[PDB]
This record gives sequence, C-alpha cells and structure tokens, in this order.
Amino acid sequence: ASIRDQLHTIVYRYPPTYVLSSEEQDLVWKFRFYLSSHKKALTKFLKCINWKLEDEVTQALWMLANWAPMDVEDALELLSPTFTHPQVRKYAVSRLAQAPDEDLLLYLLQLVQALKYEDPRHIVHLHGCIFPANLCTFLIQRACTNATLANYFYWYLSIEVEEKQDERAHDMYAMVLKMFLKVLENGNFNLRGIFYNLRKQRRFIDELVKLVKLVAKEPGNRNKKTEKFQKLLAEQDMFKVNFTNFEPIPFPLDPEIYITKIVPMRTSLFKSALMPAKLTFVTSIAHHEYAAIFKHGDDLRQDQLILQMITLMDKLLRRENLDLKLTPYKVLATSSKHGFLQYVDSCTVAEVLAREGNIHNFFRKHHPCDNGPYGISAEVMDTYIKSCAGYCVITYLLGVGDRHLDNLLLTTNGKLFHIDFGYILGRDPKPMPPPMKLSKEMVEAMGGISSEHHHEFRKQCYTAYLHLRRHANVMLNLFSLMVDATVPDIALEPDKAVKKVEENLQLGLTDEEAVQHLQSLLDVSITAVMPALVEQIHRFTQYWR
Amino acid sequence: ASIRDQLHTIVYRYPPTYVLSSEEQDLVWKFRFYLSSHKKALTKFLKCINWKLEDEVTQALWMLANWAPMDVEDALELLSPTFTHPQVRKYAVSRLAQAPDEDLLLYLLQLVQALKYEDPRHIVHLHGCIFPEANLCTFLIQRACTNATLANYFYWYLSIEVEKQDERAHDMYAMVLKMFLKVLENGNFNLRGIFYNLRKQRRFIDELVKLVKLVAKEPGNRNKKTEKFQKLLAEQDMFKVNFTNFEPIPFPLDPEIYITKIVPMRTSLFKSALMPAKLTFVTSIAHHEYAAIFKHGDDLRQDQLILQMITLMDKLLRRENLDLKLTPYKVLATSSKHGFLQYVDSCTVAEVLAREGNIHNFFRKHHPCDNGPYGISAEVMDTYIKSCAGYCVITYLLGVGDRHLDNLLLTTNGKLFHIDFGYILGRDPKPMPPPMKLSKEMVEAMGGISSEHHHEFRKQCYTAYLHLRRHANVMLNLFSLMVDATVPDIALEPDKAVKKVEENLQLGLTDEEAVQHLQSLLDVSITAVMPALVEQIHRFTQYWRK
Ligand SMILES: CC(=O)/N=c1/[nH]c(C)c(-c2ccc(Cl)c(S(=O)(=O)NCCO)c2)s1
Ligand SMILES: CC(=O)/N=c1/[nH]c(C)c(-c2ccc(Cl)c(S(=O)(=O)NCCO)c2)s1
Repeated sequence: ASIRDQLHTIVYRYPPTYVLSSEEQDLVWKFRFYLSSHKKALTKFLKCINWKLEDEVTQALWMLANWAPMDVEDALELLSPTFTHPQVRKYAVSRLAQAPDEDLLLYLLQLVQALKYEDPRHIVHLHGCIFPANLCTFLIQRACTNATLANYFYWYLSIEVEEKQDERAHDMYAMVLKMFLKVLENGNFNLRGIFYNLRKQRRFIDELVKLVKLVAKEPGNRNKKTEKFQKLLAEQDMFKVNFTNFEPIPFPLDPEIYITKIVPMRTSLFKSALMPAKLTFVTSIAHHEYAAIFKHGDDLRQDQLILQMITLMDKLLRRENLDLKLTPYKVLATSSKHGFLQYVDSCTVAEVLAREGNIHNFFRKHHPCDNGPYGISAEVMDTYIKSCAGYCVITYLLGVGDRHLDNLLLTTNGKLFHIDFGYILGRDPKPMPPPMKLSKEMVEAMGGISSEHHHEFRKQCYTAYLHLRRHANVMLNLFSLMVDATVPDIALEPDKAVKKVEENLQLGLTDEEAVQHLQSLLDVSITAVMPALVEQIHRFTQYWR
Repeated sequence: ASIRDQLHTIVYRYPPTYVLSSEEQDLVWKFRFYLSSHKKALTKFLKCINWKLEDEVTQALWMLANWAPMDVEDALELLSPTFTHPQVRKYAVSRLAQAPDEDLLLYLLQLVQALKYEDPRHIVHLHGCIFPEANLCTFLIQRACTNATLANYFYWYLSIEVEKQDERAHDMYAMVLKMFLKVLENGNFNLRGIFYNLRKQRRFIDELVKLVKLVAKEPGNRNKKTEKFQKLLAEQDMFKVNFTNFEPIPFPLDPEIYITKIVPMRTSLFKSALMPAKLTFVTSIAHHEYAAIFKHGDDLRQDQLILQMITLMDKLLRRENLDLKLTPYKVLATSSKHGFLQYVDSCTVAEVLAREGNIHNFFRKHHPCDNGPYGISAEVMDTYIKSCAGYCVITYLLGVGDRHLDNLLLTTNGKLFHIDFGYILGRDPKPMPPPMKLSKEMVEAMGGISSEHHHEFRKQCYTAYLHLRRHANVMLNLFSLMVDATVPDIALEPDKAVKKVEENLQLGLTDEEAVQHLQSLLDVSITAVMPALVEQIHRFTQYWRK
C-alpha cells in the first residue's frame, strides 16, 4: 500500500517524547527489516522492543548496528535515562564522537547531566584504573583534546561538586573531576598546559571573589561602594593576584581570549540591586579591552540554560536562512553564587524612554535617514522588528515570565534582547501573564497596529514559530536531559517541565492551525497593551448596550 | 508555456475587475489570441483593447465572436456602464438569452439598472416601431412575455422607477413600461392574460393603500388601530375591490400563489412607530393560508437588494453544498413607501429572552432530547450554529448595521435570521460598530468559547467565507450595476459602495491569510461581548503598568 507509508511518516518523523506508538510499533517492525528509511526512524524503533525478551534484543542489536547511522540529537535521546541498555548507550556515545567539536560543545551541558544516567560502575571502574567506550571516558578524552572543551567541562563539573540523592550524584561528579584533573596532570605537555591554565583561573576567581566580599562589607550607597572597589583593584598585592597586571589567563567566560590586567577606573557597578561590576580587562593581543560583568550573588545555571537555548534556536533559524539578529551573550557560572556574563553595550529600554521620549527618537538620533521610514535608517527598523519577532517567539516557547523595561534592552543598531531569565516555563511572580510579552512602547516603535512594519513583525513571528516547530526534537531532547537538572524552575516539577515546552510548541496542530493559534496569542497580548484598542473594545461591549 | 502560464492563470481567476497591468493587458494579447481556450480569459481580454485604437477593435470582434462562450455572470459585467461599445452588448444579451428563466429572475433588479446604461436610441427606435411617429430592452420584454412570474417582477420594478440627469433616466424608464404594457395588450391570448393579471394586482394594491391610509388617519392607540383595520377589511363595497373575497389574483410578492381573500380576524399590527400590518391571505387552493406583511412607511429597495444578495449567496453555498440554513424571506416593494414582506414564523431574540431566561431553555422547550448534546436535539443545535455562521459572514461582507436583539429572530426550529436593513455597507447610527455582530446571548447559546459547538460554528464561518470569496465576481458585478440604484446607503458615496464590499472580501489575501483576518474579527467581536474575556484583557494591561 501507499497509505501505510504515510501513517508511518506521521509516526517516525513527528514527535519524540510520545510513548504514543502502541502496537503500530509491531507493524513498524515488519517494514523495519526491509526498510529503515532513516535515522529518525531508528530512534523510534528502539523504544518498543527492549525489556521483554533476550532473543528479541539480539535481533534488535544486530538491526541497530546495520541501521543507517543516527543523527546526533537522537544520540542525546539515547543517553536519556529512559534507555537502560549498555549497548545503546555505547552506540549513542559513538554518534557523539563522530560529531564536530563546536556542536559537541553546545550540548556539553546536557552531556554532564547525561553523566548521571550512565551506569555508576563504569565510573568506579575507571577510577580504579587510574588510581591504586563508556561516555565519561569519552568526555574526558575529548575534553583533553581541546582546551576550550577542557575549560567548560572543568567549570561544569566544579559547579556540581560544591555542597539524599544529591550525595550519590555529587560523589560521582566529584569522582569524575578528580579523574579529569589527574589525567591532565599526567597527560603530556599540552594536557599539563590545560591543567596549569585552569589552576590559574581558579586562583584568579578566588581572589576576585575575596575583593568583591570586601566591597560588600564596606558600607555605602552604590557610588561609595564603587569608588572603594576601584581602590582595591589598584591596591597592589593586598591579594594573591595583583589586579593591575597579571600573568595571562584564558578568560573562563571565553577560553579563546587571554586576559592581562584590569583597568580600575573603567569598572562600574550596576543599577540592579544585587550589584555586579562591569569590569574591563585588557587582552593579551594589542591591549584591546574586553568587558564582562561579574555577579556577586546568584546561581546562573538557569540563565546559562536559557541562553544556550536561545543560541541553539538562533543557529537553527540561521541555517534556514532566518537571521532575527538575536544576541545570545555568553554566561558561565562559576560557583553557584558567582559567575560572569558577557557584556553587550546597550541602553535599557526604560533608560531609553526616560532619556529619549520614545524608541524612535533614540534610533533616529543614532541613525538618521531623512528619507525613510520614520526618519530612521531602514536597516535599523528591520533589525529591530526581527529581534522583536525572534524574542517573542523564543520567550513564548521557553515560557519566559517576569519581563519589563528594566529587563529588555536595546542596542544602537536596533536589536532588542532579553536579560535575567529567572522565571522560566511560565513561572511569573504575578497572577496573570499576557501570553506574549510586548510593551506598549515596543508596539508603538513599530508605528502602531497598522504599519507596514507591524505586518512584517507578525509575518516574521509566524515563520519563526513554524521553523522551530519543525526542529522540535533537539530542544525536547535537551530538556529530556535536564530533568534532574538543578535549575530552579525545572526543580518544582521535574516531569512537567519537558511537557510544558512540548505544549507550547503546539506540535499537534497542523501548520495553518499553529499560525492561527500563535496569531491569537499575539493579538490578545497586543490589545491588552494598547489603550486605543482597549477603549475600542469597551465601545463594542457597549454596542449591545 | 511553463512559467508565464501561472501569472496568466492567476490574472484570469483572481481579480474581479482590474485597472492594473495595462502593460500586462498588452502582454496578454500575444498569448491571449492563442490560448483563447477558456471563457473567463475572454472577459479580461475585452477590457484592454477598446481604450486601444480602432483597427484592432475589428480584429477583437473576430476574436470575440470566436471566443468560448461566457457564463452569464461575466455578461452582467459587460452590460456594465464601463463598456460603452454596441457589439459587446449584443454579445452580453445573447449570453443572457442562454440563461434559464430562474437565473434571469435573480438578476432582474440589476438588469433594470442596466437599462439606465445607454443606448436611448434603442428605446426610441422600438418606441417609433410601436407608435405613430436580440438587443437589450427588446430582450427583457420578449422574455417577460414568455413567462408570467418573470413578467410580474418586471412590471413592479418598472413601476417603481416611474412614480438633473435623474429626470431623463426616469423618462426613459417610463417609455419602457408603456411599451411593455402595449405589447401585452396586442398580445396573443397569454400576453393579454398576464396583462389583465397585472391590472388586477394594481387595482387591488391601491384599494389596500386607501384602506391603510384610513387606518393610519386615526389618532387612537395601536390596539385601537388594529380593530379599525379589521373592520375596514370586513365590509365590502367600501372599495372597488372587496377584501373578504375577490377573484383569484396571483400574489404580487409571489407570482405562483393565487389568493382568494384576506382573512380579517387573523390580521395583526406591528409594534414599530410607523406601523406595519400582518395579513393572512387565503390561497386559491386547498385553503392553504399565506402570511404577508404590508408596510406603509418607506421604500424597501434596500431591503429587497439585501435579500437578493442573501438568496444569491445561499444558492452558491448550497451549490457547493453548504446549507447554512439561511432564511431569505421574499421581499417586494410595490412603490416607494409601500411593500410586501414574506412573513416567516419567528420569535425575536429579545422576545425569546424575556419569555425565556435563555436561548437554550427556548430550544429545550421545543425539541428536548435527554441524550441530546444539551436538553436539545442535535439537529436543532447544528442548524442554529450554521445559521449564525452564515449570518455573521453575510452581515460582515454586507456591512449590515444596527443589529439588536429585536433585529434578529429565532425560529422554534433553530434557524437564526436577521430581519431589518436600514443600515448597510457599514452605515450605523452608532459610532463604533463591532466588525462581527454577536449578542453575548448567542454565544452562550453555543455553550461558550471553550464549548465545541462554538468551535464548529467558527469553522463554519471560515469556510463560508472561503467559498464566498471564490464566487466574488457575481456579487461584484451586481453591485457595479447597482451604482445608480437609488438605495439611500449607496447614494451617499455611490462610487465607493462596491469598493466597501470588495474590502470585506479581502481578495488580496491568500486563503490561509483570509481566514486569519476573519479570525481576528471574530475574536474582537466575541471578547467585547464576553465580560470574562474583557477581565482577562484587563489583567494583562495591568502587567506592564507598575
Ligand atoms: C547597560 C547594560 O546594562 N548593558 C548590559 N548587557 C548585558 C548582557 C547585561 C546583563 C546580563 C545579565 C544580567 Cl543578570 C544582568 S544584571 O544587571 O546583573 N541583573 C538584572 C536583573 O533585572 C545584566 S547588562
Ligand atoms: C416578527 C415576527 O414574528 N415574524 C417576522 N418574519 C419576518 C421576515 C419579519 C419582518 C421583515 C421585515 C420588516 Cl421591515 C419587519 S418590521 O417589523 O415591519 N420592521 C421592524 C421595525 O420597524 C418584519 S417579522
């Protein structure tokens, strides 16, 4: 038949979390031998057979080895806690190895979570071998090959190692890190090198933290505190590291860039309540400054997960040839309670309005074109619309709550981005989120409800939503892996978190239905936002008396 | 060939009238000549060439004469004021000749309008032909005499037109009626029969007009006026025509039915200030009784156009097989300020809501089923949903205004329909009309926005819309012929009227987009109507403030 081919298509090439496939799976089995169309199919096949029969397992194992090779994302699904079997786990690891380093890095965070699911005895044995294949051996081998990987891997392990089930995973992660440092210490010249560099980073942060704690103890309003901060950095050999000069250190935030000194005067502290510094650094090359922020008191693991998410979505959209000019900025955590964040030069939307009446005035000031469209250079408008679309959709998919003018920022080229992703998957302090988050001023920024640009924005949202809908599996698989993740919003209900993103993605609906649905959310949110729209609705209510 | 075809196929199918692509028109020519396969192409083809000079015009007629024959609708487009040329009008009329009588019956209003479009010389020649001293007017006459129902309608449309460039058009209309009547008198027996029938009808109408004038005269309250009315009916010789019995006349509002007499005891009178009367008539056969309304206040030319449009749309939908179970009651205007309306048994919603707290109760009273989706039988519920769907869509395209709960009535059966059309094409006494018209109570009748019936209802509107979009052209041509019509609402911005319906049609949108647009309109209308949805909006507005 031909109908048969299509019912199968819905099943192998639609949803990954679905345990849905039920008996149809048995039907899948028959075609399975004749045609394993694709990799997507392999992931689906694996789900149905395993537990019941040893002989059935033998046939499946042979089937998997023969099978057309799976794509990496599916590999993540395999590393998931759902699949117990060692051979499938090994196969999943083989898939990862084949993948290029940069892609391997993007996932890395999940791979560390994945570590929890890999059997403990592999890890105890490996330890046994080092003191008086399996994935953890794989992560260490790969981590050693590449310095940047070594660096993130080290930072992720260390975040886990500091102070019920916490005990089992902590001992195990601790085991992993000790092994990693010991492999580097022995390794050769390049590995020894990696080890020294980390030693340096660790030392630098500790002193940086010490200085920060002194600043907090010292009393004053922010400015008095900041002046004090400037003074400490300039103070030579109060600290183990001298902040005005040091030996070059690959930035922990970015491993690629060494730093030299810090400039005491260029350091500010932020308006936000928990006060984080901007710092500047010089860099090893040509003296170029870098800045990052550094944050005194918060666990950023949540922020890093969301940013990875935004980075990933952006990568996917870009291959599709959609650039929404999203800015994913680097975060890392250090310890829980400190990290860095990349600094983007921007003005907070609230600052822009306070300081320039409206967004347009501010853009116009930076990029005047007499000729169009708002007396603002066309490209800036374009980037602003695109950033807006990218963010509504991503904020919506990732269920990001708690946005405000302090929260959004702008750039001088136009882009908008978000910040401070403390509320995730629809947690909001408030009782009633709008489903889509657009400030009145942002809508006005587009020249109101009826403008060419507003239409461009909605068109753009639908397209972006549709593309993400298509590339579901990867995000769902990364979330599947973040169940026991120690990200607070996920921690409230582990299970519901994966389900929530799936619900937002709206995979059930047909494409025409999904666009209509999205349109509906945008519309309620925008009507609520505009006052003219609200008075007009009152008028319609009134019309029936 | 390959890529040039798609743009061809788009232009023939997609726009109803286009200024655009004048260079495109000249581009089509080269490949127009050759394809010449399908008729809808022909319509677009004629448009370009005539502004273009004369020697190509004669070539185009050979092209025209040969081209695959048009469907009737495209021809109403050619009778347009837009195309002046005489040979095409022959072609258009030959096209009309082909139409079965029922189709001509539908387009009649528009055809009488098409008379306003020249040539006067055609009328005067025919006048000179029957007086002391095929082609359009002749066609209409010859056609009218062929069939009696056709003749009736033709008479009443002519009749109303005759009762600084308007006077000359009036005068022309007058000649056409007198000719039509003289043809009937000189007629073989059947014509004479039709003629005698028309006379009977008028004599009758005028006696009833007098009677109404006498009932209107009294200062006494409405209840006192009904009583007076009944008495005027019960006494014969009061009028040249006696109302308690007369020789069977074919009902003027519906030609087929014959009426013996009005029944006086059953006569009732309506609430509106200008005070309409409801009359029961006796049919000639089997003592069937037919109810009608006769209205003394205003010309129903507006109301009748709308009902034509509704009937038209219904037919299209049902031809795509969408019984949205509309109820297009018949309307005829006798003259400006008197009319007849098919009465259909109905309870106004406002009435239904006082009589019953809710619409569900009402429906439940008339068709219970314990297993029913609600207390109600499933068929009633489905029909109600459909009727709503049809009516929102139609109201939206038509920019019908003034809807209130007295304006829309409900049948025991469940069909919902709107009755009154004072305000049209977005004219509304009120300043900000909802784009879609739903009573809050109508939505509740669907079981609310989460309820599935509501979802089905919405699905129904979208498809109704999609289909109607497809037969865009027939409506457009009709309205283009109604430009000089004398409906008050067209008259204020007569040129702009057609454009207003065209905006409602959103022809520019692709189908997915169209639906989206309509969805937006539904949404606003419903949210305004529901107090819970406004509350939600209210909390949302609260979010950004602080
Ligand atoms: C002027 C300016 O604020 N430039 C910045 N570019 C970026 C990426 C900033 C940033 C990123 C993350 C965080 Cl967590 C912060 S924060 O100011 O430390 N917390 C804000 C809570 O409302 C600030 S701030
Ligand atoms: C109201 C009722 O019970 N049955 C009816 N069925 C029909 C088609 C009605 C109708 C149609 C057109 C008009 Cl114009 C009217 S009307 O009641 O005469 N005009 C309303 C306010 O002045 C009533 S009324």
